Amino acid sequence: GPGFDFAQAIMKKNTVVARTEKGEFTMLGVHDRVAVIPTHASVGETIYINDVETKVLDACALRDLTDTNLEITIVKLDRNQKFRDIRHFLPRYEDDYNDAVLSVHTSKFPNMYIPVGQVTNYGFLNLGGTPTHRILMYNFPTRAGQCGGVVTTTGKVIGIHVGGNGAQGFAAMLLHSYFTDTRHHHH
Ligand SMILES: *[C@@H](CC(=O)OCC)[C@H](C[C@@H]1CCNC1=O)NC(=O)[C@H](CC#C)n1cccc(NC(=O)c2cc(C)on2)c1=O
Ligand code: NA
Ligand code: NA
Ligand code: NA
Ligand code: NA
Ligand code: NA
Ligand code: NA
Ligand code: NA
Ligand code: NA
Ligand code: NA
Ligand code: NA
Repeated sequence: GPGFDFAQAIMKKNTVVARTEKGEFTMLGVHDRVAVIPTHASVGETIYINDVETKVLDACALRDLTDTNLEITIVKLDRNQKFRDIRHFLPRYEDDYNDAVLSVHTSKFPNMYIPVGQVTNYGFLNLGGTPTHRILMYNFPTRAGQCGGVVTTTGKVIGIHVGGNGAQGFAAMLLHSYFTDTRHHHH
């Protein structure tokens, strides 16, 4: 069976509704006041979290050493609540996965779970014309409004949903080394 119980506990405590100029996205909180959102959401200086306008204190659009989009943007928010630290649920390496759950938390869909089946390390994807790397694939007709959706197996948060074409769906990997504590001018 899919890990429905695990997906639920991640959604209860570590998701919020994020709204940018592009619209609403499920947003996974990872630790403290640090969360993720698809890069194509176009995060700016402020963002709405659960319909509350919130200062975006930092935003890092991840790219790899080939200078290629990874479709993950990490944000640091000015909010009073800390997110439960779930970094230990993150995969250390790239991997293929069995029988995963995709979970959405938006205004339209406050609590919804989609078993997407097997998830394979896809690698390169031309995402809406942007070369992208480190992509996970599932053969499932995901749909508009599900970007940012959290992809889990039991015990692991493996990525967030970033696109699809009516036949397959795609998530950007989440790796533990993206959120370890570490001087670097990054803007
Ligand atoms: C999520 C965006 C969203 O939720 O926005 C909230 C405001 C959707 C999810 C897609 C739509 C249909 N099925 C899905 O899983 N993302 C998109 O529509 C993305 C966003 C980006 C970038 N998008 C835009 C343009 C093209 C595509 N798809 C492809 O390029 C593609 C290539 C292959 C193979 O499969 N898809 C896309 O996902
Ligand atoms: Na909107
Ligand atoms: Na950051
Ligand atoms: Na680790
Ligand atoms: Na509504
Ligand atoms: Na192919
Ligand atoms: Na396109
Ligand atoms: Na929609
Ligand atoms: Na296909
Ligand atoms: Na750490
Ligand atoms: Na850590």
